[PDB]
Amino acid sequence: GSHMPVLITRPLEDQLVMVGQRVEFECEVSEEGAQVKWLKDGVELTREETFKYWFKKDGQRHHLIINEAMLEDAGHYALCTSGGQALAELIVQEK
Repeated sequence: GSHMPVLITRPLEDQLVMVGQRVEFECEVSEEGAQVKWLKDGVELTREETFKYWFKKDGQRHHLIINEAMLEDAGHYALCTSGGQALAELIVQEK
């Protein structure tokens, strides 16, 4: 069909954060109904949230909220879509 790639409206947070603070990450697609895969530090995450970090869906928008930035979370974050792919590297420095 038409070679129109699904655009990523929100890139992943490029700024450096510190351990202990609550960081909200926003990455959504330009078209609603589309789902994505979360890739963290080379590890493919499982399809489920927890009290450490959770993601919400709303049509097109997807929000990943981490309650406390930790060394665990200091890994790279990539959002895999069939169209485009948003890749960003987060650095969580210690306190």
